[PDB]
Amino acid sequence: LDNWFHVHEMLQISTFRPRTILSFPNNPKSILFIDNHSGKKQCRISLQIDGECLKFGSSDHLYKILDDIDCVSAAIIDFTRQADHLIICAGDKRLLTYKILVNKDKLSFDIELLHQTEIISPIHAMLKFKNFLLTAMGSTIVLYGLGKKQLLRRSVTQTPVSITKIVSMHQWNYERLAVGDIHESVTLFIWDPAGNVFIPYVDDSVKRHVTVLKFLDEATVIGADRYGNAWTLRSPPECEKIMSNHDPSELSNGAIKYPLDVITLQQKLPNTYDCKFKFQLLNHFFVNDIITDFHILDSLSNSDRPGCIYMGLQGTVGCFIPLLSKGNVFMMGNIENIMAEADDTFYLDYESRKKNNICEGSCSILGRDHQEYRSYYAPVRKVIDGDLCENFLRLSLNEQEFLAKNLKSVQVEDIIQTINEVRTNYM
Amino acid sequence: KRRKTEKPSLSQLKSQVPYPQIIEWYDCDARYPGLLASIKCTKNVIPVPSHWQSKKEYLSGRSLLGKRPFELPDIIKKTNIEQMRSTLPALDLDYKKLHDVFFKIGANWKPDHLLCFGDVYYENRNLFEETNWKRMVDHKRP
Amino acid sequence: EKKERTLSMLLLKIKNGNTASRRTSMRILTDKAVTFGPEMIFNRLLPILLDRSLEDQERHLMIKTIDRVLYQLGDLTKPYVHKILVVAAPLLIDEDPMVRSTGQEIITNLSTVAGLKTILTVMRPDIENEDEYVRNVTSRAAAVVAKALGVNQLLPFINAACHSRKSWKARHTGIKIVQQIGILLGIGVLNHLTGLMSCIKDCLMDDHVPVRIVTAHTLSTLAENSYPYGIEVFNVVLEPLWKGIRSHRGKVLSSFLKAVGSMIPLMDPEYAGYYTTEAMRIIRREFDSPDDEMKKTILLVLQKCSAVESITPKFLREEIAPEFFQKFWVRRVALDRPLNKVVTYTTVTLAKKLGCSYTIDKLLTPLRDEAEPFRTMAVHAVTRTVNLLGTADLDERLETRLIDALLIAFQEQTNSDSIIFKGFGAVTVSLDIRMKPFLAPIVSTILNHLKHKTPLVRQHAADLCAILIPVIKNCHEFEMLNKLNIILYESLGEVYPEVLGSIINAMYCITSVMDLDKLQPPINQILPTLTPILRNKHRKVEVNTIKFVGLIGKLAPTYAPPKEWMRICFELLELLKSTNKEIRRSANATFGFIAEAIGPHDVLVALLNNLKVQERQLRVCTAVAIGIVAKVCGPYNVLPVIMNEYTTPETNVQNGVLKAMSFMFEYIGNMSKDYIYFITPLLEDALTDRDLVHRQTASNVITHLALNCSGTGHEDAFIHLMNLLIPNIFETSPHAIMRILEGLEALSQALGPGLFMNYIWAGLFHPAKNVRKAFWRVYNNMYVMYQDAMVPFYPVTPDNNEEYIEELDLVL
Amino acid sequence: AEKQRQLKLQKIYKQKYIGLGDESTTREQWQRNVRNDTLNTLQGHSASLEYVSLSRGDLSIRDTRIHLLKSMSPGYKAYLREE
Amino acid sequence: AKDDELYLYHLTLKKQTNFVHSCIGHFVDLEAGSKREQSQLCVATETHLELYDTADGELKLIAKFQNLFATITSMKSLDLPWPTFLALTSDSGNLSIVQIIMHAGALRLKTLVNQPLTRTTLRRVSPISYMEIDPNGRCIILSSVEQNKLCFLVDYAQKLRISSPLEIIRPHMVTLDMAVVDVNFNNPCFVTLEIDNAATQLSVHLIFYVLELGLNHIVKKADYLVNPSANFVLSLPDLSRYNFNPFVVIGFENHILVKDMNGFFSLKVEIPKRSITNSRHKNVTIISGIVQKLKNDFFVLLQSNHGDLFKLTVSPDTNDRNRPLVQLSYFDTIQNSHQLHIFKNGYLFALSEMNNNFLFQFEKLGVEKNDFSNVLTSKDPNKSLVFEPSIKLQNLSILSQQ
Amino acid sequence: SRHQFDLIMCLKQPGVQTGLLCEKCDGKCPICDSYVRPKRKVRVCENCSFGKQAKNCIICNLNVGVNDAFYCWECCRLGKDKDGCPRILNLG
RNA sequence: GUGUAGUAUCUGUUCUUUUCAGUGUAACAACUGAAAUGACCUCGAGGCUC
RNA sequence: UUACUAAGUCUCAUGUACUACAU
Repeated sequence: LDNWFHVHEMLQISTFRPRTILSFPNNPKSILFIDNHSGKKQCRISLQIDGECLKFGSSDHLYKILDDIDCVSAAIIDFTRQADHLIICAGDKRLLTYKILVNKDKLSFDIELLHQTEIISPIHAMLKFKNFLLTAMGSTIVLYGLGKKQLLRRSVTQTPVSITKIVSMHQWNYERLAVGDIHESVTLFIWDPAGNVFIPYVDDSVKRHVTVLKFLDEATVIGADRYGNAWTLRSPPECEKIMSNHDPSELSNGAIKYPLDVITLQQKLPNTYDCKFKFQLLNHFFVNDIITDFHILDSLSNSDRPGCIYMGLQGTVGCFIPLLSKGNVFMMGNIENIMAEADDTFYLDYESRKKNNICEGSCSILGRDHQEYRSYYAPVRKVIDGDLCENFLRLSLNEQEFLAKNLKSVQVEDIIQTINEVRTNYM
Repeated sequence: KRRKTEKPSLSQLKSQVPYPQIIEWYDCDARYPGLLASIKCTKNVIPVPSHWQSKKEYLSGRSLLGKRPFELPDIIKKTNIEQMRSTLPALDLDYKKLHDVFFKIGANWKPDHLLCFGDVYYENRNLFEETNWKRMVDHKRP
Repeated sequence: EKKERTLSMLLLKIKNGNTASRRTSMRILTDKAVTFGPEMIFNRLLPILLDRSLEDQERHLMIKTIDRVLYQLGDLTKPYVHKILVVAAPLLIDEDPMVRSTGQEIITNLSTVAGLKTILTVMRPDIENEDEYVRNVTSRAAAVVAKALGVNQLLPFINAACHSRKSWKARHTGIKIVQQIGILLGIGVLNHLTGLMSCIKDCLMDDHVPVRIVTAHTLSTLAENSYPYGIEVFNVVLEPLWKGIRSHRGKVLSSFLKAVGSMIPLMDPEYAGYYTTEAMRIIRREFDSPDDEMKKTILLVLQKCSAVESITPKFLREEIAPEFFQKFWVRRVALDRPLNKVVTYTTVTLAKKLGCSYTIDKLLTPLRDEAEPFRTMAVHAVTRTVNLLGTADLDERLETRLIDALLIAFQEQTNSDSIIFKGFGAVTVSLDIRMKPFLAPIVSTILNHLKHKTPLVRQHAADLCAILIPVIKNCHEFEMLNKLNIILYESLGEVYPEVLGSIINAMYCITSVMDLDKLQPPINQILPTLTPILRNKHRKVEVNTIKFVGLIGKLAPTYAPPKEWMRICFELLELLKSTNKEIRRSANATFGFIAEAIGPHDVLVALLNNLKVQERQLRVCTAVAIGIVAKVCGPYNVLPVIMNEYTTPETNVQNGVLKAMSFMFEYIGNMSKDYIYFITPLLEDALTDRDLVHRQTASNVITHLALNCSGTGHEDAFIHLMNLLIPNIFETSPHAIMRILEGLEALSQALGPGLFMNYIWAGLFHPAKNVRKAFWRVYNNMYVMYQDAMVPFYPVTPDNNEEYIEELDLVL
Repeated sequence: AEKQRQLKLQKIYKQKYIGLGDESTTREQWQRNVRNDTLNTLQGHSASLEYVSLSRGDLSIRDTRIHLLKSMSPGYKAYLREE
Repeated sequence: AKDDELYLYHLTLKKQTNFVHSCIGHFVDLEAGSKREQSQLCVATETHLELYDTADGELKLIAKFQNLFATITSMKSLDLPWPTFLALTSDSGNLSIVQIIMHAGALRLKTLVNQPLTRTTLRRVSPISYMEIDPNGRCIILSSVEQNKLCFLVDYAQKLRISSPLEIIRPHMVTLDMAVVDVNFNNPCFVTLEIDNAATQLSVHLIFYVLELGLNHIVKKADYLVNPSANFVLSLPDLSRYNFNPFVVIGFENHILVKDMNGFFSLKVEIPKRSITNSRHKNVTIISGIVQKLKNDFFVLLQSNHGDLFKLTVSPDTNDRNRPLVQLSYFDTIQNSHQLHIFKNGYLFALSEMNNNFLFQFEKLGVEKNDFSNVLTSKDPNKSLVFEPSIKLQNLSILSQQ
Repeated sequence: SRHQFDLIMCLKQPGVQTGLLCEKCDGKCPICDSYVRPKRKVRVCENCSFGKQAKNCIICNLNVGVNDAFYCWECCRLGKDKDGCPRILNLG
């Protein structure tokens, strides 16, 4: 319960501080690493597949050095199914294209510089769109194709006025996008072929600073905050009906019939409702770390319930498991409610026995309530925190049986059963 | 005096604004108009309800005279206490019945209207007609 | 500088006047004492508090003023040292602890004002006071001056001025000041323990017996202050303390025993046995004390030795049990209150070490004796031993002897001896399952004590029966139930309220132990008989009757006609807000079972009909009854009928509904989460209503509802509820404004700041000078509850403000 | 009476919690509170502090922390200018 | 209709690894019937908390304690004249003094007294984020980054007793780097660097405070204005052999100062610099100082942003007079470490804010004060020494890494 | 207080001491005067304790209290629990 | 089924020195100060009028 | 085919509730 992992890795300090990590779409797991130099701008690229790394060409070195290239952001792309290119964005504001080679029983990685392209923005975020590079300028989203001697702008989409910069963004099956901001929050776009443009169809409710963002689904989005909020949003069914029943080409121009309220919100509140829909908050949570990477895994160690696991910056990995049925979240919710004020229950018992004849923060060891701490920035909505219910396992049998008496429901033993059920069955 | 006459024109203020149509004539006397335009015109902010500058204490409404006293949510109206106790100008009930109405029958139940992110209720407004409206856009089709 | 005299009148302004107007005088005098004259200032400040008219608060104010003057006039306080030393000395020896504390504080302030040399030159020549009271006052003054000006700062001067051989006065005053300093400091004698013992050891072998007694008293005080650990310095005089136990005579041996009594528990485990064996030659031999100063000292020393872990229980039973039982365990102290307390405490402390059975089979005579005076102390000691040890060490013959002694003491209770009444319950609890074979003895005892028809006798009998009711009636007999119930309901009209309350408590205990119709009094008869008893205005009588009516409907919820239960509930509904909280708790404890037995619909309809009657002086309690009747199955049985009572057009009724909704929500923390949605269409017409009252109380609903439902995920409903509130922010009046503020603050927790912010922001500044003043209230409360929570939500951009923050745009 | 108490509680809450906009507050006074609280939380959470350290690229993290502390005072801009 | 209402179950699989706080006390006595040894350490990251022992010269997991569900903003152990239990301050403002106990078959963390302070949030008024305890354990002090400072007087009895808080409130003075000076039981004295919040110019001024046990309040003693470049303060224990007058070490960016309480002695010693000075070169600073004293020899270790680990010793300068001198030198350095501890054993625990916490035993102890070559003195405050870093790692020896 | 307006509070940093309330005022959360689900015992600054005034009811300021005052769960979440020292200085 | 003091709320009614300047107000409102007298022209409006 | 807004202040009367206070 404490570890749940093993870490496979004089004084040793490397001058190169790592930057990002990449993986090829076609190869199921082949992981390419990109670092930086602290000093004169310099980079290295180290590819590993299967057990340990790779050699570079016939050279002894297992890594590649790139002089004068620094990487603000980088992503790998395959323009054709048989060719693999790498993408660097220099702080010089220059877009650098590369080519990856696997030698295969001579096996080695061979990187090859292709083109040079000047960029207006720093390019904080980019990803793979179909056949294309989908990149975000500071203001605007450019979709680059593959040209020769350099890469070309296939399409450009001007952002709504609200978006200053794009920290991160993600796609859903090439049809949809969710675009994040520094200041403002996620805004979802749809690619319209023959319109050659992404159309925003939904805004977000509040201001949230989004570091990393993913899709669980078509209609829902995961996002984290610079300040440590882990949230998930969902497009309203009023919007899902419209986009399910209509083609994207009619959104920007053409006839789409919106209920009376939406338009009245357009003339009444043009600033908020400019995107004509709003994300109803679906899940909200606070993890005191800053989440670096979300990943949605269809199964965790063959488990049925697909989870989403995140690694935080200060370091952590945690998961959000969707609970099937209800009485799962009913029992879990009741256990969390128990452990929440459990310190207060101990204090009131210890108080009554003093009336007939241990401080208040005894069981929590600290004054913070659970709902208060986990609420913090914004109240947790549907998320029940299992990290609390896990503390019920360590308490002595006297304390546990003292707590579970508040329930007409099952005994402490079945409680512990349901608690320990999550790590076993759900992953 | 001089500060009151020092004020820039509201149209001079519009240019600083990405969404100029929200700014209004009274924003000229905003002590910090360039700032207040940025805040008021910021993305998700919801402008102050306009019943200020009226002295009517926010409800003089003639429409308030004609508002219905109340209507039970139909799920609760199923409980039949409406007939058991006459509120308009004893009824033994079952615990299982009432409990199931709130939980078994009414767990998924939610009020039909509610309101949205920036919905603000002005005096003359009445939600009920808009509820029958939204429900009607639903039922009736060409 | 005559205006300083008017400053004394300003001191009256500090005494007679307002709190701020009084503190302003001190704040001004703090910056003016240096320019007022030390002589006249002292001559006007000291007699002001020296007069007997210095009240408690007046004394505190005068002490604070003198402390401020000393802090301002530091060197100027030197010439006035002869004044305060003559004034603060008696006040430090006052009776009340507050007076002595104020005197010690004043002495410490005067000492810290000047230097230690001034205090030395002041307290040194004051030893010429031949009066014992004056000498003790001077010694206490020197001790207080040393406790604040540094113990080692005055230690060498005192040791050099007291180590001489002038006369017995200085030799006694040295030990007196040492003991006073050790008592005033307390636990701060650890480092200065040996430093003081080095100067106090000169009296352990002193020639004069008075100096030896003073040294012994000082050593005992130091050992008590530095106890229990740290007996290293005690070894410096441990040898004389262990030797002179059987060496001195009269006062010397008494002082030696008094010091050894404190030094024994602080001693180690090895030398403790030797010290006890050396002191027993003069302790056990002189156990019979001609006076009280020797007897109390010997009792305290025996208690301290029993507390020590050195002398095991075997040595106590061998050499301590027979002497303690012969010279101490007897009825020879049937009238000495101090002795009756000391011997009882020593016996209770030693019983845990020597075994309860060793004394339970040896104290069954003092209680059964005809002497009620010593019998009271014997019963008190027996009850203390039974409560300390319990019931393990209880022999069959010993248990029989104890039962016989207790019965004889209870029967021969010629006086008002509550010791036997308190010990009977303890003995019955110690009996446990053995009380069943001893049933008829206690049964006949209670019958003879109940049928006596004496007021105090009947009260004591009812108390003892209620104490030992669950032990006897719950023994699975089914034979004494009728004999108890026939006599219980007999004396139902006792004029004495205490006897009536005792009878009610006994009947409640019987109904808790007995069942229906196992109880002797019929339910259909006890109910109508107890009905008018609840109408009485007696505090204890009504408090017992409420619990009796509640327990009547415990196992058997029926035993009644529905009309009778409804009438009882309507009568008890007015007592749900009594002055005594016990009655308020008992009413709620009984009404729950009453409503569970009667029925949900009937009780709900009765409470709803009762809303219009009983105008708003006690009406709200009825609402609490609605909220108290909706706690057995939750608020899903009360709420629908409430909503109809809101459908009623009457204003006052709608108000009572909304408030009843507030309270029923604050009483349920986790329940309202499922009920929130059914509320919002009701608050729809509430918050929209024209009446500032309905808007007020509806906001009060949103307070509790939002606080306890926050974080459940209903924010979308909370968003609605707020959207109706925002327009009410500008509403004036104190009640409306504070209810709405609290409501919005509750919404801050359920929504989170971000949206609640968004409103506050778009209204945050504004030109209107009114709108601004209004919203900055909400933003003040928001800034109070949340700050970091609002940090991400500030709508601040580089074009919005000049400096902005360069670090918010950083992306990695 | 009631409003008059709200004035005193305004003085007390303003004393404890520093900046609380009362009625008229200059944008310089209030924005300073904004900057101070934002920096306060950036340096206050070891999390966001670790974050700004890397994204800024400083040699040590306490450089970023004490940077924010220094950045709280207005004159620190001119101070950087004088380096 | 099916309610979407996604129900997520949060789990922390691996717990936050950036260790922000540490304490040196001896908490639990385990596996030994009677043993008392000061060698042990408890380290905390916000929520997560861990307790390590060494005693072998190699660090050991003891127990990973239950999740506290708060943000621990400071943690410091306290030692009173007994089992050493750690004082812990976090969000909620509560000062929570906790003792690690052995309950049932595991080690559980018991709380003794939690004192309500400020409100529940991470705040500037909140008297947290700066905390230290009297090295004799007589009093604990919390402060705020800006508004106010509170100091409790801690007393032990049959039950622990926390004295009423001692308040000092300076409205516009932003506090940074609380450092408490040890005392002989004379009086507790703590030192801070106050930067004024509202001013026309940037002014960073050190301030001394002596809490008076006699008058029971904190007293502002010496307010010394230093350049805005100031970084941190460290406490020089005595200087009893040389000439109550505490001396502090103020780390600046490109040089070090030490200052007297009475302002008699202010010594500037320029901090040396690397040979390479690769690319962007800051004026640097020293992030973490620490003090150690044995056999009349007390040296302090102060590490720069580059990780360069330095020492200071004091010399009387027998030629002139008996007066303090300040002598820098060079060590094995290390990677940047947030905080440093030293056991009574020769083991030096380096807690790195960067990645990994690792423990040492020092043998060479560094160069002797006699060498004028590589050592700098307070003789001439204006001087510069360039040095090439040493990867040979002579002075310090890594024992355990985490 | 929540109801009577002219009542003034203390609002200092609370000490270790616990405020007392009389049996007459028993059960009220000293801020909101609520009877429901109390949580944490009130703590007052040392300046409100000292001598005889320590024994007074922190609510009604007159009677001598036996019982300790607790904050409710609504004030403990609203944070008014930690606001400062509750006491009523003026009788009202 | 009464009297003393006092309050709130409808409705009816009506438009207070023509102007200037200041305070005030979101702008009003409101408040604070003073005062033109005479001549002429076109359809209450208007005057680089005297 | 009419593209949706009127009462306010003062004065002197009428309409209706109410609050302390006394038989």
